[PDB]
Amino acid sequence: TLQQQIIKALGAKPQINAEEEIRRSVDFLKSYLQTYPFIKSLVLGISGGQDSTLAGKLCQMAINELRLETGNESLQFIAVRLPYGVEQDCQDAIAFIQPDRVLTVNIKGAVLASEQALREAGIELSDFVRGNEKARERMKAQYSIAGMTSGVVVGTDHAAEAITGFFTKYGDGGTDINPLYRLNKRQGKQLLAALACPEHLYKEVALGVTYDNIDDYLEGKNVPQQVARTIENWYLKTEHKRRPPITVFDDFWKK
Repeated sequence: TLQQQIIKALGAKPQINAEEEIRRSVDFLKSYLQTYPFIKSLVLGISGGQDSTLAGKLCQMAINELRLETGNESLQFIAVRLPYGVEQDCQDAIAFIQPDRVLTVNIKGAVLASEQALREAGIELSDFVRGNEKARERMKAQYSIAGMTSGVVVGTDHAAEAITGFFTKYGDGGTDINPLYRLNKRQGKQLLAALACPEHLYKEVALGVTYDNIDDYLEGKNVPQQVARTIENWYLKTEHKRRPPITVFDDFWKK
């Protein structure tokens, strides 16, 4: 069936062991850095939300352990705040993560400059498109930081996000390594609880579809048709976001 097909493609499980999933993610990160010693830092955008908070914590843990185990003092996790102009959640998240370094980059300036250039070309942007322009400017900022700190960009993509395709292509979807991929929303909360994360930091979507509906679907449970049909529509429509650029050899988009 289609639902069973999505589950397999995203690697989602009905239930997970928090401790085990924390470990899988941390060792994954550690193993990656050890395989490429020229990499010295992990860069992640901090928004104050559940996903980046969990990802941030896992990154700092990987760096902390590597330092102790290898004595390499130059490794560092860099948390980046990317406000649009102008935040207690961010502050609380940072306090919980305790990153080696925090950078704040205001993207408003760049976005307005891009729009002015477009305006002079005769194109006025809509709020919808502007939202994507922001996500992409944040992607540029993180890659520029990574470019100057021998780092890789860490993403927060996970099962409950990948299924709906609700992320900007080459925006927040533009990353190097995604330690959360396979987990649904509630399972993310589970890991945060096991890490003793402040509660208010992790405790819907659209068209009357809630994360619970999405997670239930991802966990292999039965959900109302109207819900399951909407979820499956989003999936099929956003397949191009989960794949490399289309070439004459692809067929997933045919018919």
